[PDB]
Amino acid sequence: LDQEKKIDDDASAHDQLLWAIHLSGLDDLLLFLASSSAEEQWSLHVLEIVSLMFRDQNPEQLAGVGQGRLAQERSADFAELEVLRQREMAEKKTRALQRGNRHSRFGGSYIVQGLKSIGERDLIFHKGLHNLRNYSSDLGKQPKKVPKRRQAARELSIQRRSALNVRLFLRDF
Amino acid sequence: LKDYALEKEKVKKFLQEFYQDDELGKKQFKYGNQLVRLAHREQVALYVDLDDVAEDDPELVDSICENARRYAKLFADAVQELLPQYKEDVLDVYIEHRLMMEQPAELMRRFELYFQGPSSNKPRVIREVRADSVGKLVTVRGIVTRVSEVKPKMVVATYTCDQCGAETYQPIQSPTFMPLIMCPSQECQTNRSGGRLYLQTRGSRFIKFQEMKMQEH
Ligand SMILES: [Zn+2]
Repeated sequence: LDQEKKIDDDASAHDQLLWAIHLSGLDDLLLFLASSSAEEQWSLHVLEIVSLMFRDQNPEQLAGVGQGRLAQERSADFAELEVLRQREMAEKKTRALQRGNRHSRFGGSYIVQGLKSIGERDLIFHKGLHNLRNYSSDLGKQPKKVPKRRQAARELSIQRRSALNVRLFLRDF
Repeated sequence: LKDYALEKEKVKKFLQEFYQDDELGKKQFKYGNQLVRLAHREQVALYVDLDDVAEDDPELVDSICENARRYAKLFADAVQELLPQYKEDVLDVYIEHRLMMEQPAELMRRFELYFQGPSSNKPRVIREVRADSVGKLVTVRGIVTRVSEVKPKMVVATYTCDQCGAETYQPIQSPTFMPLIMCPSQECQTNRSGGRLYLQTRGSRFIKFQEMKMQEH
């Protein structure tokens, strides 16, 4: 997936392989092997072939791929881009209002009289009133380096769809 | 050799006790009057005259002329130690608040002292300032070829720590210095707090500084 770094429904190598299987008609032979009672020793192998055919897909999305899905997904992509962009703009404005409208080196320091520092004296704050408006006592800190044996597990896959023609073929299969 | 503590005490004696009959015979203690003015901050610069010092200790004048920087420091320290006896803007506000915290001597020092040279010393030309006169008070004549604009020279830098709310001070002597970064106070070091220091130009002592070049007539 460094080289197959491919977008939502661009045909991956696996998609092209499945489409080649469809065009060659070997899917019909796999169906014959699974449906026929005469050669059931190959049923385990054919199960393995089918399990390797379906890897990106999940059944709930696959069963709903009607013939008119392409136009729907065009409009859905435009809507998703619109909401993503609006969300990013909102996040940008929250960050912009968090910091001040003066430049970074515009100095000035404050004392919060009612708030003890880690010592006995009151805390001296340097990042401006706009950072004090929503004050947090970990603004300047970095995260901790959790060790390797303590780190949480992560997802081995992300849901790129296969190409729509391949999705139609897989639904029919 | 010298016992600079005894020298400081003798300097205190001179400053306390000298009088010169100014204003037609009023017997004014000139340095006591100027000490009152310094203590009240109505005066900032004190030009002590070594001709006046010669009238009760020529040996002290010789020691000053031979080791002038040391005695400049000693005279300044004696004056600062004597200002409360005669104590009848922004940095003043900061010194007031630091006194409130008490309730950095060079920062709290808000005056300056200079030696007006003795008349026995002939005014040299620039060429006659030999290497034997290094560290010694000399009088030099010349034409002022060029003068720079007045610039602020840091005397005592003042920092504030973000994590522990403590002020730290850094006296400056050399023409260059290392600005402090991480907080040295033990409440930061022992707690490994990662607290850093921000220079406070408002609450740090600057001084007017000017570079010029004299030239021979
Ligand atoms: Zn600190």
